[PDB]
Amino acid sequence: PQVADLKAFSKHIYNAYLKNFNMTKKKARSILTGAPFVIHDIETLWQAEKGLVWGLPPYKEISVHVFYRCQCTTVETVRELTEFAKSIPSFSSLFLNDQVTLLKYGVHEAIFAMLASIVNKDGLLVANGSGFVTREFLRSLRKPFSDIIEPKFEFAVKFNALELDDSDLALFIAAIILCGDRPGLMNVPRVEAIQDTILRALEFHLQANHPDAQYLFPKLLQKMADLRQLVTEHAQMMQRIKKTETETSLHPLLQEIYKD
Ligand SMILES: CCCCCCCN(CCc1ccc(O[C@@](C)(CC)C(=O)O)cc1)C(=O)Nc1ccc(F)cc1F
Ligand SMILES: CCCCCCCO[C@@H]1O[C@H](CO)C(O)C(O)C1O
Repeated sequence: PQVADLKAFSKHIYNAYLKNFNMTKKKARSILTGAPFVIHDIETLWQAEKGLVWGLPPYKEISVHVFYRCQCTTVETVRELTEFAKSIPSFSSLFLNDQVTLLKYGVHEAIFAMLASIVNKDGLLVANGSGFVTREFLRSLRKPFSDIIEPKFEFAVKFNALELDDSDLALFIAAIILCGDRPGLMNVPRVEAIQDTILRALEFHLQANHPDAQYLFPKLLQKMADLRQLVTEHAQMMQRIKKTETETSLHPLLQEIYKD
């Protein structure tokens, strides 16, 4: 009945996910278990840069160059998240303006959620798996660039402890985007209703895919809550970069998200 009709709904979201995201956690963990060129310093960064692994703003500095790469990566993940969102029927039913409102306020949360998929205790994949940047190298970046990405690792390791597969993620992400709590959201009841359908689908999907997993569901709800905080602290550091990092330019689409 309920538990039957939702299976469908869940598989459909999983297909949108497989169809749209550049990198699946399956593909990610694989590469991270088994190779990618390791970037742990300037030498290897310049190396990776040239041809080793790899249209950015004019060079300016090491730490900033990385910041720019982060931007390029984020912009690309925002494009996927958008396509993924549109691949969910109920999401497209919404007026174009509300769709943009959900993406505007939910993508970073989604992005940091998925970041966990390509991240292990020591670093993270880059360039479609082609390379691996060390966590220690990021930490060495001149501040404030060295602070921004570190909290994400902390988040990611705990998150990865839940051992979620791509099918769980598709639903988890969907839940994040379809959140009726977003500012200026127009058809709040509609969004809320879709979110609920997603959460119920998620739970049923979890007791199936993770039989013996104790408190998985409510734990995921807390993670959503955490991502909300993670993004908030991220936005704060971002305002500090816009204030003090006068020379560092910001991608237009990213400024639109961070303006209000
Ligand atoms: C050696 C090259 C190093 C490359 C490092 C790239 C690290 N980085 C960006 C994290 C980040 C950093 C800053 C960030 O801040 C900005 C301002 C900039 C994008 C934003 O909030 O939009 C947002 C997000 C990622 O790998 N991101 C990433 C990739 C796939 C995915 F599914 C989810 C992800 F978060
Ligand atoms: C590509 C989908 C994700 C887009 C995220 C960025 C959206 O920015 C917002 O665009 C709205 C509609 O145009 C406004 O009117 C704003 O004021 C604004 O900041």
